[PDB]
Amino acid sequence: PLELDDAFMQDPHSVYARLNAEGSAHRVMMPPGVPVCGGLPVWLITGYEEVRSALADPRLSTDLNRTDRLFAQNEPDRNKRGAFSSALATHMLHSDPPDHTRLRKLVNKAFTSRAIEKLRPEIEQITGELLAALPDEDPVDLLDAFAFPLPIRVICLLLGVPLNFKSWSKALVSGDSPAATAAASTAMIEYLGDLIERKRRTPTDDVLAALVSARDVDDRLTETELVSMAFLLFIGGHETTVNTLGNGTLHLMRNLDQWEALRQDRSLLPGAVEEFLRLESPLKHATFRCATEDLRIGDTAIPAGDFVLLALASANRDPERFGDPHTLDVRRPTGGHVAFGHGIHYCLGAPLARMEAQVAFGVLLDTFPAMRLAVDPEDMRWRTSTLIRGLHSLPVRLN
Ligand code: HEM
Ligand SMILES: CC1=CC[C@H]2O[C@]1(C)O[C@H]([C@H](C)/C=C(C)/C=C/C(O)=C1/C(=O)C=NC1=O)[C@H]2C
Repeated sequence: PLELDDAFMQDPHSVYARLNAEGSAHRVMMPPGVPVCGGLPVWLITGYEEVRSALADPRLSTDLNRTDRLFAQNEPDRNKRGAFSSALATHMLHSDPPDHTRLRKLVNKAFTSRAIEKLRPEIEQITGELLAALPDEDPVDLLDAFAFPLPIRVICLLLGVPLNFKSWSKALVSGDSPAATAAASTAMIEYLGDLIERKRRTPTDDVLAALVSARDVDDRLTETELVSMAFLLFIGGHETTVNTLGNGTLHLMRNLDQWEALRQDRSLLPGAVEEFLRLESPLKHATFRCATEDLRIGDTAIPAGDFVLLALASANRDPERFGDPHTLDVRRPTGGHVAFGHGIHYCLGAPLARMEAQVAFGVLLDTFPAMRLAVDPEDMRWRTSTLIRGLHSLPVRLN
């Protein structure tokens, strides 16, 4: 079992190309000090065809009950597993089809492509304020000033929350210590419980309140599932979109001609966003899946009960599927990326994220069109996360 080091967190693509050149399935381990999944042997899947097939393979399950066996090797206590604690992870993504359907139906109509379009005025409003609210300095740290607040402000609008989230999701996704993520985990179930009582005591009109009604009036939901669904909607949408803005901006700042070509022609913005998603996927990996029977990935047999990690970044930079996979081309044919997954678990917030990215980048080209990176591209570091691909900071100069 190959042990993955920090150098993998910094250039995972180089490791994937190495591994994919030899095969499609490789037994790996995350460093021992990764807070929850550290030291746990899994199969890393490299390769578009193999990753895209594996995502929708009926023999690979995301069930929390099945993945319990993986996490129990580190922490037997089901509620001490971070964002994989049962009080927070018992949602649609960690369920199989009979219950996945029910859970997704509670909220699918509110994340529809048509539904999300109605929010364009509010999102544009928030984007304009956020970039007007920050200082005028040589380094701005666009990640913390702009990239983090935008999705959480939008998500809070959809789930009824007025104006701590940034630090919490950072501890969950990229925690310094197991204690740091365990601390954030406890604080989240505490906060989510308080928020649910706030909805019961004073009913309102939003997704969260509608979810509370579905639990009490209609019994469509369980109490654990209700809390976990709130967590999934809250955290699930936040870390993803911030790194899209961050990862896309970095790559744009490294290829200024493509950045200006966007400023010149805005019709390329939708396709450019998908190219950011392909090149630097906010999630390098999908959730852990369990093999419910023996199956063969590539040329290697995966025994029943083993656990599998799908490298979405590896699939999105596979030369058999994408030409010049490591080069940013905003004019590249669009479609085919697996940044949102594939199969029944295809991201429900995909329409919302796409609109968020389009508005934020479009304003960023209108305002501060001459902004540039404040450091050398190579001194930028990436955070330590099993699934997330995001930067520690993104200093820029605007003028
Ligand atoms: C750049 C933005 C985003 C990316 C790259 C992304 C990525 C993904 C991926 C790859 C999956 C499937 C994981 C797997 O199959 O193992 C997924 C599922 C999911 N995502 Fe996202 N996501 C993004 C934004 C959002 C947002 C904004 C929300 C909500 C506000 C959201 C909520 C969800 C939910 C609920 C699921 C589970 C769907 C299901 O189980 O049917 N995501 N996401
Ligand atoms: C794969 C996922 C797809 C959809 C949602 O749900 C998963 C689990 O993720 C996402 C959030 C951002 C949460 C993450 C990445 C939680 C990470 C986590 O629990 C970690 C550790 O404990 C140590 N490294 C980690 O990355 C979120 C979009």
